[PDB]
Amino acid sequence: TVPASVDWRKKGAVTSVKDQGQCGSCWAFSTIVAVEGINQIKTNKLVSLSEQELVDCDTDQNQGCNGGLMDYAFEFIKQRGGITTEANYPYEAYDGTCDVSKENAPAVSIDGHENVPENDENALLKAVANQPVSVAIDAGGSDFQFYSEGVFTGSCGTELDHGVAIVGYGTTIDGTKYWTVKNSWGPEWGEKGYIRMERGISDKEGLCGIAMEASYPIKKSSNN
Repeated sequence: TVPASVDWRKKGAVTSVKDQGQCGSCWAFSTIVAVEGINQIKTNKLVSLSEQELVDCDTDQNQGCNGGLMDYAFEFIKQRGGITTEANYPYEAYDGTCDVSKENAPAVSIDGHENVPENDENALLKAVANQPVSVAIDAGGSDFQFYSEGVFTGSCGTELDHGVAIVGYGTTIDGTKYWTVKNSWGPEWGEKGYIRMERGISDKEGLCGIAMEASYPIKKSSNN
């Protein structure tokens, strides 16, 4: 039994829309949206977290401004005992040297992470009903890039190249199912920084491949 609709922004689990600037750190922003979300859901306190810490310190595989993957970032946060706040380690859109002093001041911890069964929007829906979910999509096309309003229905391929996060779902009055996605291109893009993408389409992969690589953090205890 999943609700007809869920809007994590309205429920108070989503921070302001950020802009990653000229640094290929979408993976870090995608990861942080999910962690900021589960944290508020568990502790009832919305805390803005550090994408910069990931860029500078999560280097085993991820490459800071040269790209990375959300799954590796969740692993990093799990292993470091947490991620520090944005205030303590602010985003400067560049490849910085890991500031150990700030990295060792975690503010929010997670127990691990798990993946949503691939190409299954129903499984994805159940996951989103619980918390914001990190997802990868093909954002390399013009239709997606110049999206401004309404429910985006295409056109986009499925070659994954951008990490974002689903912060909700619903159905417009006209009957169009959608996913509410938080992008990292500033509040100036789309609907105040978000994009409503058609949900439950005829392709198992989802629109722009949104159902191909979805994952989320795990947090059982209510403290930090």
